[PDB]
Amino acid sequence: DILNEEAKIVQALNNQRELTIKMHELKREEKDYAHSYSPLFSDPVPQGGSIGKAPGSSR
Amino acid sequence: MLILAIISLITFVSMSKLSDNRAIIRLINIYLILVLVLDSFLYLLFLNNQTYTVMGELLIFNSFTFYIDMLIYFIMIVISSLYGYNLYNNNLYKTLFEPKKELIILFLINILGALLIVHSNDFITLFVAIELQSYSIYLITAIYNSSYKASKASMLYFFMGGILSILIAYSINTYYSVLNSYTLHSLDSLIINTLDLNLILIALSLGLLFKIGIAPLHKWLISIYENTPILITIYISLIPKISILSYLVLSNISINSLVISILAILTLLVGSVGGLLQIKIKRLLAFSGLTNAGYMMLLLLLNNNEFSYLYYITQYSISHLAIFMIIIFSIYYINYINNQYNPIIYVNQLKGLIHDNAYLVLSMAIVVFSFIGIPPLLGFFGKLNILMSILNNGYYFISIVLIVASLISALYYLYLLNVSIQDKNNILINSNETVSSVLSYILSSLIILITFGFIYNSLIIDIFNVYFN
Amino acid sequence: HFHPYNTLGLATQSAMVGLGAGVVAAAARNSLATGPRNILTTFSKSGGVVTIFTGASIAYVFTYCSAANLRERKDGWNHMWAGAATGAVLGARTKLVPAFIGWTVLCGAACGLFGWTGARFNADRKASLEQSPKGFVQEDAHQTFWEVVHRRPLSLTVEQLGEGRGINAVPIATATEAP
Amino acid sequence: REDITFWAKKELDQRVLDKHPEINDAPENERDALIVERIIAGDYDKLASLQKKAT
Amino acid sequence: ALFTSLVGASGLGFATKFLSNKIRLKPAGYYPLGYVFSGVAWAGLGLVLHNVHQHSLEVLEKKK
Amino acid sequence: EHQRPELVSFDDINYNDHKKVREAQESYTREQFIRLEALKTVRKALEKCYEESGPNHFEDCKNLAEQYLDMLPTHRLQGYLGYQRNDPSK
Amino acid sequence: FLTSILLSSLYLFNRILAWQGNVKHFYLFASNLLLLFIVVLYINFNTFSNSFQFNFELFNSLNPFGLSNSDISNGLLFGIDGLSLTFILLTVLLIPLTLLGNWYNINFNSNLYYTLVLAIGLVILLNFWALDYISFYILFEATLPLLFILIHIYGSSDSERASFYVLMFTLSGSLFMLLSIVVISIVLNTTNFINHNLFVLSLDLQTIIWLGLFIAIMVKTPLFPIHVWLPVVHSESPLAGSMILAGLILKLALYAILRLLLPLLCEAQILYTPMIYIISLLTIILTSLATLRQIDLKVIIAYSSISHMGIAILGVCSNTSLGIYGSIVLGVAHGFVSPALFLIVGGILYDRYHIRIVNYYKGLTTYMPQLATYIIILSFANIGTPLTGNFTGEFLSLQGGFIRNPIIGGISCISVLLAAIYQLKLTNKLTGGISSIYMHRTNDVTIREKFIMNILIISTLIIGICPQIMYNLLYWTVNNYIYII
Ligand SMILES: CCCCCCCCCCC(CCCCCCCCCC)(CO[C@H]1O[C@@H](CO)[C@H](O[C@@H]2O[C@@H](CO)[C@H](O)[C@@H](O)[C@@H]2O)[C@@H](O)[C@@H]1O)CO[C@H]1O[C@@H](CO)[C@H](O[C@@H]2O[C@@H](CO)[C@H](O)[C@@H](O)[C@@H]2O)[C@@H](O)[C@H]1O
Ligand SMILES: CCCCC/C=C/C/C=C/CCCCCCCC(=O)O[C@H](COC(=O)CCCCCCCCCCCCCCC)COP(=O)(O)OCC[N+](C)(C)C
Repeated sequence: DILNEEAKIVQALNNQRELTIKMHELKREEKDYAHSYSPLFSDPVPQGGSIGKAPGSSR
Repeated sequence: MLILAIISLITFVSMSKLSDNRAIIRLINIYLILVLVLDSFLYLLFLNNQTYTVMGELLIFNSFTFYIDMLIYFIMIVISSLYGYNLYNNNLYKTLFEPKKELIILFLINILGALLIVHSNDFITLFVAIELQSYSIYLITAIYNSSYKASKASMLYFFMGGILSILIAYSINTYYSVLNSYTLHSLDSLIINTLDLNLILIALSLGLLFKIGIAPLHKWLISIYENTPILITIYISLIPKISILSYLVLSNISINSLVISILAILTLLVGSVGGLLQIKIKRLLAFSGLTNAGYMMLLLLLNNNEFSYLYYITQYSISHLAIFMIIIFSIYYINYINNQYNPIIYVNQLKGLIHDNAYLVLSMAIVVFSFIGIPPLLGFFGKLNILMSILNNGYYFISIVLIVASLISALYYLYLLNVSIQDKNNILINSNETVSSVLSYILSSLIILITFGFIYNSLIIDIFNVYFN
Repeated sequence: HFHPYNTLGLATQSAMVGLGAGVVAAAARNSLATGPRNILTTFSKSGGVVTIFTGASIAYVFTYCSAANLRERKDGWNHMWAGAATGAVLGARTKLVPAFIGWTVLCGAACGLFGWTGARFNADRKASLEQSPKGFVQEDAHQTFWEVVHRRPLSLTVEQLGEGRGINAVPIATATEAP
Repeated sequence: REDITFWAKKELDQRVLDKHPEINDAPENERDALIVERIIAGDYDKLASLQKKAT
Repeated sequence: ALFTSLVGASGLGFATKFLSNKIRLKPAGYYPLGYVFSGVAWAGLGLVLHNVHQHSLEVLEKKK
Repeated sequence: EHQRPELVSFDDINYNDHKKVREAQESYTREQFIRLEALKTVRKALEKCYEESGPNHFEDCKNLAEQYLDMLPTHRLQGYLGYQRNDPSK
Repeated sequence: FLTSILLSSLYLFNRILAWQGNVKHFYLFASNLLLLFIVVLYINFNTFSNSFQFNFELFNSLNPFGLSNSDISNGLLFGIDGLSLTFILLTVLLIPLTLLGNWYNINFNSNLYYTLVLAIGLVILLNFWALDYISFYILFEATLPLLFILIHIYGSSDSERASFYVLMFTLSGSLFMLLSIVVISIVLNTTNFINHNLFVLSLDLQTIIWLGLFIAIMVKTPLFPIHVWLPVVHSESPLAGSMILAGLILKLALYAILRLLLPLLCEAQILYTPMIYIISLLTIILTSLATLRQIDLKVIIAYSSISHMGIAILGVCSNTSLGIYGSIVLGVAHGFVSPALFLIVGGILYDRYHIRIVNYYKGLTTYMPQLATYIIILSFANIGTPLTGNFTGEFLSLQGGFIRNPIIGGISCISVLLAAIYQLKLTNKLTGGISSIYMHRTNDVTIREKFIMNILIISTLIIGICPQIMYNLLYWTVNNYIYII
């Protein structure tokens, strides 16, 4: 009756250990430009300076 | 909604008389409360560390910065309560704790400039906000101009802030001269390897950091904190610290830096042994801020330091706020009031405080033991979560210097206790007038947070896990 | 392995950097002072600052490289010995024998605690827990530093601890069994 | 009363009565010494049974 | 449980009302209606914190 | 009632379950105590030999005395930790 | 239900403060209720199970105010084995005796004093329940501010320096304890007194971790490099502070070396037991020798407590079942007999004459015959004179220390001589001679002092006549910490 109630607590603590190791993995994982920077306007391509612009200026 | 308050407020304050100033502050107090209560549901925007950039990659809004602005509003509610409410209805405390006409103007302009640093993405937003908050601290220091010490302090702070603003400007344009860019979003993990941005980014961080009071250049700020009056200095000690450190923790440009580690070791050393043989309570109280800013210079070396930072920030803010409010309350019991702006100076003046209002000493003891880092209190988990990040990341000598610095700093924290629990010859029995209900409730709230805030650690870690990861 | 140190030239380089640091600090004390001070009071009213800088520099780097060359390995003990020599040089300005001994032993202990943690102010990158293999081994391998297992090899226990006290290469039970 | 030494002597007696039940039909004080000679004649642990990875 | 959270946060409100009474050099039960005022306010903070943790757990389980 | 719980080893079990680990722990412990009362039984038998023998206890129970002094370095409490932290044959 | 019990109880407390000025009657009542509760728990305790029987979790996220029935657990665990419950029984029968010990001498601000004493007793009660490393550590240093306030407000002339030392040395060792606890919690990502023998660390990671825990144990069971706060924090404390300290804090660190170090630092511990034997022999001999030249009277019993804890540490670090058991018997019997000695010096001798120098006291038999009876009975009980529990602890710890290393066992066996020299040198000075010309005659020992003394003497004599009475708690934990492969 007491071995089962200790195995329950050990399972509940190993669950927290797995959760902690997971939530540590999750932060060091790299992340998208749409999640790290603003979601709308998801491309990093600037295309900036649009009045006196030259054709051939893109690459 | 700060902009609304400033725009409304200077319009309203130009038409009020000087009889109305205190009531105006009360209005603004309640205004800021309903910006916390009715508008904080915006935390739902920042699920799973979703980050926005606003005004064309000009400002950056994540949940870190949302927490920082919530903290700054809470502290401004406390400080504006300290100005807008009477301590007692004597003819004494009216000639001591008196707001100027334009004080709350400069308060809200400084809170604006402090928010536009933590919310900042580009370097010219950083610059314009740094100078907005710097001119506001110049004028908040100089607004009680009928005082020799505050005038001299405002002049000193002007020149020493001017140098360290020109150093930030030099570092920004120096960064621009090697990269046609303003963002540190430009850096993106590969450029740092093939480019020597070490000298640039470290000179930027240093010019930002010498305004906090880090160790080679600490004495001018300790003199400004001793020379300003007792209500001004609780605001100008806290706000540039949390704004500039919340900028430099969010932007990780000094990771594993040797210079920041040298100056962090030196900061922990000179703050711990610097305030040992000191007899003025604001001096004693400012070297505490020097050490507790050292503990942040430690986290500047870190990658992914947002738990340890935010926990120790609201820790230090509540403890700081409470220990200044307790020595506001001890002015009623001292046998000697000098110096109308700064009525208690010497720390031996609170000597018989256990025999007059012993629960003020219970208050004091709680917040001092939390400054030391005693485990039932909230300062312990701040120091603990800083250590869990220092040791995880290889800073082993820094750890032992942290421990020795905390042990040395415990001496002059306990010196406050050692003075206040002592025998005094003439003790109070019966006093006719009462301390402010509104304003002693704030001190009791700040204590109950410190003592019983370890309860919610696991709740806070779970809410952390969802909104920042 | 290791390769022997240039005690000659590292000590010359250290004497150069100590001379320069003494020049800079004497100029700093000149500029930050009161009274009648001129250009050549920089080396008369200096307070003996260049002696501090150069003596500490020569002593620490000579004793460090000599102890690392005499012991033929590199650890924090060389920082202990070199800090003892630096404390000797800093404690001789105190013309007193017990304070001299106190400077020697306590500076050597502080510098040995420094050199044992890695002799770095900052971090080491790959030695960190963040940038190392951690947690359980997922199957059986040489357990690294920062790693945890459930059971250790008994041969590692016999080689690391010994074969003496209560510790044996076969348990007491199966060494005493009926066939 | 509830301890491992009384329980362990009763368990060791029960184990030798398990293996050799012919001691059952000896009379009462002969049973004592027959149990004792069986304890001297044999291990009756099962400790090397537990260390299977050792063997 | 929600009820234990509410009763405990109301106890924190009772503690801050008691301690603010005793800083004022008042008796304990000086103004007895401030006890229910402070308890309702801190219990409302406990209500907010409980609901935010609940929504947080639901977001964490929706990543299955 | 004289209840006899089942015998578990450290080697068949997963260590991530705690039920089986705690039972293997207590099993190895109680087996050391069984070993111990075997040693005590031989000690009481030997002092019965010595008291019944008188002068010739040198030759009546040479073998009982040798048995007691051979069992004594090996029949005691040894601890489960040393076997559960280390595996021989690995 | 359980909330209504408490706000009934808070109203009980408020009404008896409103009608009675003092608290001490209710504090005594709550202490004896706590006694009866712990003995009812001992009735329902299963000795046939190695596991932890009465478990509860506090400050879980799913229920921050109250108990936890959850799939996931990140709060603070609590629960007992026989090893915990031994020290809990020792703690709980000492808390009413320290509340009773200052029943009349504290006059000025009594309610503060009795609240501080009961609060320290409750914190040390919960120290033995804890099951995480962080849950052990939080309660492990909750004592320190209460000790600082207690030693500073109440005491002799020098209570400022004693209050500073009890914060300083304890905090300074225990910060390095926190360093090692942080390293354990970032390697394992679990702090737990249940699982922690299953995890195996590397040998040189273990030998780094073990140092910081052993430095704190060296500060708190004060071994020779820092054994030094202890005579001044004793010699200048009030009575219940001294009694609670030398009966419970030193045995708490003796409990911590079993609970925290021996399960997951086994392969480290074997490499380091010669260094522990250097330090423990060297704190037996040199402290037992430094007691011979002492002018003060409470300082002698402080140094006595050093020498007995030095005997107990080479029992726990002996890798023997005998040594572990003897260290537990020594800790419990010392926690009985030493607060009785601090009562003799601080209660019956400092309440009457208010000086503590040895040179005033001579010939106490002829006016106080039963005090002198107490002094000689307690002196012999403190030495290692058998049928006392102190000899059972000292004998089994010296035997285990002889097994682990016979030469340091041979030079550690002279503690029987060295512990008796200073104790009998004090006792014959106090009892013998013509009555002192400095002391005027006062009352003989009163009923409450004789009551405390009789309890603390019977409870050593019962352990000394039969040490088996608490083997039923310990026979698991005597096998649990042994690493003999
Ligand atoms: C009051 C109490 C004070 C207690 C201070 C103890 C500090 C002692 C530090 C020990 C420690 C940090 C561990 C700390 C963990 C928590 C510490 C808790 C807080 C402590 C504050 C720093 O180890 C340092 O030790 C120094 C000497 O000891 C060295 O000095 C220098 O020596 C010369 C350099 O070449 C220079 O030439 C000389 O200039 C320097 O001098 C340093 O290089 C070294 O980094 C060990 O970490 C390291 O250990 C190694 C070997 O296992 C681990 O190896 C890896 O793993 C295995 C397979 O993968 C392999 O087996 C192994 O081959 C592999 O490489 C690493 O993973 C790493 O982790
Ligand atoms: C109607 C409510 C109106 C809004 C009230 C907001 C006031 C701002 C006050 C700031 C200072 C007071 C401390 C309050 C800490 C709140 C903890 C928290 O929740 O912060 C989170 C975790 O913080 C972290 O990582 C680390 C935070 C560390 C906290 C350490 C102090 C612990 C003890 C004090 C806090 C618990 C007190 C609860 C008392 C019932 C991060 O940000 P969130 O997007 O999830 O915020 C959401 C909060 N909302 C829902 C009320 C808007």
